[PDB]
Amino acid sequence: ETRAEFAERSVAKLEKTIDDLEDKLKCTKEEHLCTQRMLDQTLLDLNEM
Amino acid sequence: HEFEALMRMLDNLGYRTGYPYRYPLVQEKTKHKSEVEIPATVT
Amino acid sequence: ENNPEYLRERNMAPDLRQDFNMMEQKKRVSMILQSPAFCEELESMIQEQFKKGK
Amino acid sequence: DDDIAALVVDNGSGMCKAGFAGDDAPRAVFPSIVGRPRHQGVMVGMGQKDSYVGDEAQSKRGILTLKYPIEHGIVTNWDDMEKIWHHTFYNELRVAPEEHPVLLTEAPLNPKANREKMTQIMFETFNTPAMYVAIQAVLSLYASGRTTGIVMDSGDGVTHTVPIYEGYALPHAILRLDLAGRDLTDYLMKILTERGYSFTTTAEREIVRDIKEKLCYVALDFEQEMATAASSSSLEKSYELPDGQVITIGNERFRCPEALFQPSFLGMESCGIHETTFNSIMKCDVDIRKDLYANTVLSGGTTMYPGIADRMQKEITALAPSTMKIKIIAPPERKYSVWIGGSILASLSTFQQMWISKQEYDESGPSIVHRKCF
Amino acid sequence: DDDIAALVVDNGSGMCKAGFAGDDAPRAVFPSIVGRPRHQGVMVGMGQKDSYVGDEAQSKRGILTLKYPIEHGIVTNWDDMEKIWHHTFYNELRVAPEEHPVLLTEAPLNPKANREKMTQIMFETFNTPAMYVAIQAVLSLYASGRTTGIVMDSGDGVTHTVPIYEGYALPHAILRLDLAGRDLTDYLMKILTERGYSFTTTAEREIVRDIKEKLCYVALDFEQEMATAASSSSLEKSYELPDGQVITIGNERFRCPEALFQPSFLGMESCGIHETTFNSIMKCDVDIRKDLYANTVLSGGTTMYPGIADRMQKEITALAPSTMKIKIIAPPERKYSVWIGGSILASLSTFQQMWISKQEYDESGPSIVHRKCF
Ligand SMILES: Nc1ncnc2c1ncn2[C@@H]1O[C@H](COP(=O)(O)OP(=O)(O)O)[C@@H](O)[C@H]1O
Ligand SMILES: Nc1ncnc2c1ncn2[C@@H]1O[C@H](COP(=O)(O)OP(=O)(O)O)[C@@H](O)[C@H]1O
Repeated sequence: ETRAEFAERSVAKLEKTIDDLEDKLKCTKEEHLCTQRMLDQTLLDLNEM
Repeated sequence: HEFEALMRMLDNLGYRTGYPYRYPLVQEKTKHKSEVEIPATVT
Repeated sequence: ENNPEYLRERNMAPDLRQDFNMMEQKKRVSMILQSPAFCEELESMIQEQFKKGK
Repeated sequence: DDDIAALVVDNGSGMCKAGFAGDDAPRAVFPSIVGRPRHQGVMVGMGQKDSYVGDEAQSKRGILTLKYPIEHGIVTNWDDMEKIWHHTFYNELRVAPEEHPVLLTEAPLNPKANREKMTQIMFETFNTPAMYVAIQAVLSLYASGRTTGIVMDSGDGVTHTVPIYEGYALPHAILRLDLAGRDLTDYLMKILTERGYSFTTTAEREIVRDIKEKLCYVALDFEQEMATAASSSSLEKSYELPDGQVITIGNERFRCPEALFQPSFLGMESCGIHETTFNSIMKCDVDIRKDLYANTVLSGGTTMYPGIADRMQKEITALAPSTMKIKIIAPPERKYSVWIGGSILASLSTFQQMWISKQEYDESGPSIVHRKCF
Repeated sequence: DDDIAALVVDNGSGMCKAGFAGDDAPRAVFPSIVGRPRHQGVMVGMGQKDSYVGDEAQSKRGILTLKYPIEHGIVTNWDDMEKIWHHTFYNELRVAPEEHPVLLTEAPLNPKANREKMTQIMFETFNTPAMYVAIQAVLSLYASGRTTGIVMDSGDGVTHTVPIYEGYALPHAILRLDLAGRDLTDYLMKILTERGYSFTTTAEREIVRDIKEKLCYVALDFEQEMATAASSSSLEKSYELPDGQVITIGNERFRCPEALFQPSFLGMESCGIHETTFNSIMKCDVDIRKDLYANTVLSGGTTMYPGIADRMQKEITALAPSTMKIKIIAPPERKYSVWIGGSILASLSTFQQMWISKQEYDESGPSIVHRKCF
């Protein structure tokens, strides 16, 4: 029973940390998506600038 | 410009259109958050 | 060792006992009541839902 | 309020739970069965009742014909429900019903006469001061800490999915499906007869239900798992019967819950649970779709199979639109959550206006519950 | 004779029947019994054998322990099964099994491995070129002349009702009950003890089975017939034993078959055959029930009690809705009808594609029968 109690507390803390890291992943994807679309738009414009 | 609107409208109806949108549709103002939430996802 | 508190305990199925222990450790009802914002928010929800009712 | 706590009584189709409001744990959880003797009793002085109710009935399974008062979420024996309520109030809790308020839970879509009959029974005989009726699926979201999201519930009676939007149950988008735990137990018998093990009486149905509870899991991929089970015997496990015999379940462990996802195994023409949830979200307006995909809560007795969470996430990802926020929020105590939500709802100070007084019922008959409780 | 004709073999728990393909009548019908001597044998130089098989076993009943190799439709002693099949092929039909294909019939719901065993000892030992396995009750519908209807088959070992739509059976609606003629014989032997007559050995069980076949009938109304027997003594018949004694069974004539409709006499939980086929109909779709009521076909040895059709029709009409019409179909040769269906199935030119080749079995092992036979 005591071993199960440790494992429960560890589960709770670790899965909260998983949610934080996944939110950071989502932010990083939308940074990719903005930079990649605007680079593709620059390629489509074909402007010497 | 037009083709994205057509894809978005088909997505609203329900066709699983794989066309990637260059800009987001809605602002999605942050909803009202409580601390006593069970942390989401199944990991 | 004759009181009914002993009696139901050995008449417990084991898994129900262990679920009681786990949700005893978990204490969901206490957290929901102790949190101020969500408590008064759901108070407002039920209050003006009742107000819409009659 | 302070002197007396409202009684929280959850009437599930398979199990019945009861406790005091404001408490973390229900005081008594017991099966909702009533058994009658089937053999002649010849011992004069040992004492035999006319019928056994609850855990006492399930202790003597061999000499009883077990009957369920609730069938497919619909009550089919009202005096039997009077017996189960009498057993709940007097034996399990040892408290009088006339001195405390009671709280009752119900299916989201039930006939009007059922609500009227529950109110009439609870006021006329038990003479309770105050009662209230709540939707079963709503209280799970209150226990979740949420006010907006989709709630999937699956008990022994019926499986239904509802959307909730700041405490509002949309009546049009509530979807029902007849894939309960009892049908899975019957299919477990139907697939167990292949190996050579025969169960036919209502006593062995509890054994088959215990086998289903203890030794089952949900396959992430069915086609790969059947080949894996055919290739090797590492998936086989042994169960030890009450009479001492040992059975080997083997292949069927991931074949019992698969009827939830593909109802064609049971002969039903309906769609799977994932398609039911997808169509339930599809029926709502566009504005709340984003916070329904981003917020899903699983509840009910059937939803504690190991591996159901990842399979549910994958199957709802396969139907969702692209780059969509998908997450499943399953609490570990997901089939005690309705009682927790009921106690939470009864604990509030602004909830005390919901109570129906005895004078109100006496003035307006049993039909006042629908006007007072919308 | 010019061309090889298949052998149709119907093998139930009670008797074994064998004949040629396309024939009107089976060539051999004999009880499925293997007897072994029990008494000391001192007569040197005359005919003694270590085991007797077939009708010769029932001829010398007084010096044997009769032993049925098939129990409740499941083969439990395979050596006696091989002896029965050897006596069928060589002593009765007198044709070698290697020249001709064989067709076997089997119960709908059964242990899986039985089919494998029926494969392994048929290709390996008898060296048949091909075989096939078919469900017993489908052949009754084929022999009756109908492609759509529900059929009850209650043999000596097991009772089962299957509904078939457009000649193509429904697996989910198959209902199987372990109540047949042998349990009726045991019940008759138990209730004949109350009058004073005692029957305890195997030959006495055969005599009691003969008594049941000679003098039994099903009452149209149980209460009225019981009161009629309470009034007068016109319901008494005298049967003469092989010893020379005369017994008067009287009241027990309609009590032995009544266990078919009220299985609470034996203590079994399951209820009678009429509500069993009613539940089998109700498990099907609503649209097809109209054809299922009008095409009910009875088959099997147990369904030859006088007055079974009227009682069955009355009970199933009491259960059915009033707007629906009920038609029972009772062939005068129902006892052999399954075999007749087999003779239909071995004559079709498309059925030549159905045969499991010996080369295919050698390639795929004994598990070819699940994928080849439906
Ligand atoms: N630990 C468990 N593992 C697997 N299945 C379970 C478990 N506990 C309960 N169940 C299933 O849940 C069903 C009980 O559901 P329940 O929560 O009583 O429904 P309701 O919501 O009507 O109360 C049982 O039939 C059982 O098969
Ligand atoms: N004319 C009859 N009247 C009453 N019972 C019969 C009659 N003929 C056969 N039976 C019962 O049916 C049994 C034979 O069933 P049968 O159809 O031969 O089984 P199967 O063919 O499936 O092996 C016998 O044991 C007997 O008890």
